[PDB]
Amino acid sequence: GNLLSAFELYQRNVGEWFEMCRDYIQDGHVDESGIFRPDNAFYLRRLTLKDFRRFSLLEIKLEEDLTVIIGNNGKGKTSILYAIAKTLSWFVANILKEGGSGQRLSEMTDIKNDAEDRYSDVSSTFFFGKGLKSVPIRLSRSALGTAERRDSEVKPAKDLADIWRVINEVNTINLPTFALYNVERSQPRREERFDAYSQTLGGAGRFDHFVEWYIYLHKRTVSSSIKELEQQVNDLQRTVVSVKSLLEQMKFKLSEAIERNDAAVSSRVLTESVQKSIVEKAICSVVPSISNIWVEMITGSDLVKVTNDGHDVTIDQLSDGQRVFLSLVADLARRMVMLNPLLENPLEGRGIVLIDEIELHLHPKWQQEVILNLRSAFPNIQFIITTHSPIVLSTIEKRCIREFEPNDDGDQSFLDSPDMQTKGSENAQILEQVMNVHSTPPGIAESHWLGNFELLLLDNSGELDNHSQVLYDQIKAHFGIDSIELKKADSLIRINKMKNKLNKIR
Amino acid sequence: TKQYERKAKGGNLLSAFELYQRNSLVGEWFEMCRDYIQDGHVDESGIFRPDNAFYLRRLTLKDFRRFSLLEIKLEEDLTVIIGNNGKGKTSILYAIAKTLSWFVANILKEGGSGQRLSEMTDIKNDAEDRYSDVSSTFFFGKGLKSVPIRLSRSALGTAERRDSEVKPAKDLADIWRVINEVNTINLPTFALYNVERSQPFNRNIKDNTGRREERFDAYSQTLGGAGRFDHFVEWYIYLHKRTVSDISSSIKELEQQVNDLQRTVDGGMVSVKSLLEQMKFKLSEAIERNDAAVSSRVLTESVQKSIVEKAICSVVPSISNIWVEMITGSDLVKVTNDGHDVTIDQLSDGQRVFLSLVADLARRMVMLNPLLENPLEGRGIVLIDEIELHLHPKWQQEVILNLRSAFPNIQFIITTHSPIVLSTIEKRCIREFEPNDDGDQSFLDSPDMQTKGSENAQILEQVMNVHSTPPGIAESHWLGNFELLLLDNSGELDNHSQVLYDQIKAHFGIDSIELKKADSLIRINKMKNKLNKIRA
Amino acid sequence: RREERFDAYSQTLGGAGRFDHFVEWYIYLHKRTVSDISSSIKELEQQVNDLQRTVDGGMVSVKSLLEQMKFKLSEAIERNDAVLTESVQKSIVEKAICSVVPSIS
Amino acid sequence: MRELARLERPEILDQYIAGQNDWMEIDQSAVWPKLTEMQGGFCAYCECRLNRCHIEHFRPRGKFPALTFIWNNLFGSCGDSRKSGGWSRCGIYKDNGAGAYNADDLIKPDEENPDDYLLFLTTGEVVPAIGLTGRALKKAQETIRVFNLNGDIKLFGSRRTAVQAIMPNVEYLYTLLEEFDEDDWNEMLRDELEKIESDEYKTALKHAWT
Ligand SMILES: Nc1ncnc2c1ncn2[C@@H]1O[C@H](COP(=O)(O)OP(=O)(O)O)[C@@H](O)[C@H]1O
Ligand SMILES: [Zn+2]
Repeated sequence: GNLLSAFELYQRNVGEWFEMCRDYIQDGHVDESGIFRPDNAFYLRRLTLKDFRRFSLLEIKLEEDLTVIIGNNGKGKTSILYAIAKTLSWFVANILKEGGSGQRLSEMTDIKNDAEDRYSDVSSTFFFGKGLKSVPIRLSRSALGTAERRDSEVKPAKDLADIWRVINEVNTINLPTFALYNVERSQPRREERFDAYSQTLGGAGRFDHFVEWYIYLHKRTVSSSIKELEQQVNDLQRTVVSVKSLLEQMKFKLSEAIERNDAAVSSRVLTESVQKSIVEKAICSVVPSISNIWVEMITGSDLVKVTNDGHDVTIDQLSDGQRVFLSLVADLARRMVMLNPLLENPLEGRGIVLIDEIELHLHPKWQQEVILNLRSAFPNIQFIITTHSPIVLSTIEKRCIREFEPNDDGDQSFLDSPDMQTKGSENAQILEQVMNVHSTPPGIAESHWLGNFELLLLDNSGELDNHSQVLYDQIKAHFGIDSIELKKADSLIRINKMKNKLNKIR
Repeated sequence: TKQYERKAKGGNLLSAFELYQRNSLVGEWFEMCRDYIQDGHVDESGIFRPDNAFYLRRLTLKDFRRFSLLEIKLEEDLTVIIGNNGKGKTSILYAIAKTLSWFVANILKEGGSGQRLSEMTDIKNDAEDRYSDVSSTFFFGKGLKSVPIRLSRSALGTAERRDSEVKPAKDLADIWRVINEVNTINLPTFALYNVERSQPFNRNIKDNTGRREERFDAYSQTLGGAGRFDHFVEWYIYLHKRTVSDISSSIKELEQQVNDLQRTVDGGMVSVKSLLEQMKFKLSEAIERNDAAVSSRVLTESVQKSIVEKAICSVVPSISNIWVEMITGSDLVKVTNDGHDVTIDQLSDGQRVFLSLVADLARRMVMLNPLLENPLEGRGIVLIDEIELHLHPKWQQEVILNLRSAFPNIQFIITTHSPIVLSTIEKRCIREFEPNDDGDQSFLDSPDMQTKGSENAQILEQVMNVHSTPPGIAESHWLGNFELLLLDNSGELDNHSQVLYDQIKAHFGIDSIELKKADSLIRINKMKNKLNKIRA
Repeated sequence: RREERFDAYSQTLGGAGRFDHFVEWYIYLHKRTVSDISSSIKELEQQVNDLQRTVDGGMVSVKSLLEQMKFKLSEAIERNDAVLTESVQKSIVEKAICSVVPSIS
Repeated sequence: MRELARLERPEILDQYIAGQNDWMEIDQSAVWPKLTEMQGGFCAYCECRLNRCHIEHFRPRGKFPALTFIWNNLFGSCGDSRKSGGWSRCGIYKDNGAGAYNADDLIKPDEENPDDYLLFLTTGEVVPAIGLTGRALKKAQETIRVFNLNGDIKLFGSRRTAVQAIMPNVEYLYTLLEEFDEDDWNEMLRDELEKIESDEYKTALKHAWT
């Protein structure tokens, strides 16, 4: 079942080959959990970076569902996402237009500064079912002022994107979603299906765009044959003062019906009411502590309201963290609905979504919840995310985690999983075992007092001498009578007293 | 008068200054004012400490935004505001910044106006009195224990207007301005760093009009929220060019050119007289600038450069060196980041944002404190929103310590939601912000638990009300359930307890903390039972 | 705020007027008038009455629409029953404009 | 760190000779079972559970080519040089991280008892034992520095966690000194110390119990 061969036969000639291509893309099944699963999944399998920014050579194997990249500042987590996004730009460009050009590596910044061979390579391998097990793409750039230029190799991306484009032109199909949400998400004509690809790989997830869009959809969906509608409009026109508002509404409905009728097969779309419902469900399912979202006009101004932790509040009552996250989910849902019109649940569509610093502006409370329901709401999306949060990591399986060693001088060949299981683990353990940070701040003297106290007790055969008493009093004074530190000190005294008594009973 | 003389001799700064202004013993009163501002001592740690400290003591908000009444006491050194509701935390910083605008305006210009409260956004919507007040009290040594300032605004059409009361702030700022005019003094730094500081860096940097060299450019956009990292880059490149160049060589060259041109005019070439006059003007200007620079008692460009470089490298952990490279007729600032030489535009967002904050702050301090051996030991008030923005946990554990060590006399007022940051700060410095459904709150409380030197897990639970394990994961409850099963079956592993034990072992692993705790529970309960049998 | 009474003095002697402020204020008035259910009930009652007359006049094609509107009316009545100053203000201004401006009805 | 009982020399070390042969040539699966007998699947220096592991020359092969196929010089260390990653304690750190050291002033755990030099505080640190001066202090201080027995956060964190987990059981046993008679209590302490042969970080757990 080779898809490229089937498509080549289709192009040269014919109905049989078309149907084979269409079935390869569209066929799927509903699993035991009631979730639609494409028979031919699409995901990024492998990424290799050669002399790219800090990396002399880096190889990464990605999970089909969720990969979380962790490490210190300046380890290249953002660089990795950038590399992937530029590759994905070639698919998007060619879905939109034959021979469309994606993005390219910078000759100023993207070549490693001390690369002897003054060029950079980003090599990606994609998987699309057993018919197309390997789709290799390479983006290359030679440094500025080099005589010899290295060519990018993008034809496989173009070939695959051509299949999506051409088959869609004849008969509407579901399309993959590609989106990047970077840290800039936090910064303060009609609609058509392929607007879902507009600014998808930079500029997506902006709160203001959501609010505007949402109010717009509300106004349209407040308050069906064309001939019947034409007849109703004609009857209402003949009656026309009190029915004038109804006539205008019906004329709008007629125009919309004609437009839908006139609109091309490729640009087939769900009703605005359905779109609204799906986005609302997505938001309520994913976003911590939001159970409902709706538009009110009863003040006299258009206000988006939410039920947050059981209280109905204006969306401006949300924290910036919650707003930014709401914006991300809303934007993603909107694109999925536009690109997957033929699915019962359009959020079960295919795609690759990149998120930088998912915890951005989130209080610890909400960090504990954000990845619980992302995968539930978007089951067939490959998520590639970066985080600094041990709280986030406590909710994720170790297989999904790729960690940079703390002393990585940019040479190491593979990113690997942590040795300890993170999901369900204590944050203190994740800090030490996965993030290489002490649970207590080493730079604070008081952090060493219990250690010092223990040493003093052991030096004086377990008896509380003048020096040990002074330090004990300092611990008590500083941490308090009910402190865990004082309890530990008390415990040490008790144990050492008892040990010494035993020693005397020789 | 005799009363002013007595108060002035008693150490009252305002009385001393009033006597100075009237008589303009004029020299004596001037010296008293100048000594009040400039006197200080070096402590046992080798840090300069002003005898008369300047900091914000108290802030009160009345019918401001969501607050009917809010009172905050601030620490002299460090105050950290914590809470979910970040839109209220930010309102507090905004209120302070507007008040600080009044000092800045009046240091720059006599009768300068600071920022005012808005009738539309700053007044609480359900305020019965239909006005808002922001009241601040500052301290300036024992001579001036209270400098009260009130910013006020009434709604439109109210029967009585509410005017701001700013005269004390203006009077104090006037002392700084006037005394500085006569004899250079050190001046206080005021700055606000919002979440806006995280912006993309525009590389292409503007030609030197020479505003950036002026001392009071340190007050430009200082309370705007982003700082001006672009201004730093311009200023730093300027400093570099001056260090590489000789100073007064242009004057010497200009002196030589004016002398040569004078000889030509004396030789009968009257056509070049216009050019001579222009060049004489240029020479006079150069000398005056040199003299003004000399008169402004400013540090050498070499020294300024060194101070800032040291500051940046000390505070920003990934940066070991910063320098200007002269290539392609275009000056580039380079850094050694994690052992590798990169441009500023190649830095990670976290590194760049933090670099920008420290660089900006250091630049301003160097410009405003020319008379200190270490200009970073100057006075001032700095506001920082979300200090942990973009920082890895390892950096969060050092950020406050580094800042406080580099800027020992600055009053920092900061917001955070990081337990790791809180683990480095004393509970006295912490103010908790838990508002009602209306957003209103009356006082801000210190936490009950000591945070400094505490484990982050404890801070999470006891201060931030977050569990150590994620409650929405089943595996998070297995050890608790295991313990309960052990206690239910008189401490013996029954079929159910054994299954769960095996699940814990299978999921977390043989060397997991969780399994070790389970093993511990088994051992202790077995021993308890043995004791019970011996007793029976 | 456009609905604040003293907004009437905003740029009043600036020479242009603030026609933009009018439009915003008028849309505001409209939204508030639509939102109150009794006027909506009265309007819906009037629409139902007009549609019932059309059905009684032999136009069987609008019967489906009448049933929908009757349902909407019943729902509105069921939701809690209650004169808006905003409705009167709107009407006054509309009349003024139509009376003074000859081409506008 | 445990005192290790070295006993028998394996047969494969007879064949290979220093100078001619290299450590790349010799098979490593031949050597392991005797070290696993010696150590008990636990690291020589830190007492981790071994899974990623390598044969460690106590005096290194570069500086000391005489002691290349000698049974006294070999030890089972944690960490794996072959894998693309940074390991920061024991065998790997002794070479790369620690850098400059005198080999003579280190605890060789087959020859010497560690217990007289090292102490394990229940707060998690390893320190010199109470009352060391001059040369014995220098060995204790350098064993700690060169094997990075505090400076690795993974090790320090793992060791503290383990000891802190048993400190309820320690306090509870020593209370029952009073009411039990000596034969009951000494049997109990024997029984608890029986368990910790099979446990990770056994010397640290020993100092907590005794
Ligand atoms: N061309 C380059 N040559 C060398 N190092 C580079 C280059 N471009 C960026 N870097 C380095 O890459 C790191 C930034 O990677 P980035 O993805 O921004 O980090 P993070 O993982 O914190 O997001 C820094 O250490 C920076 O010095
Ligand atoms: Zn080891």
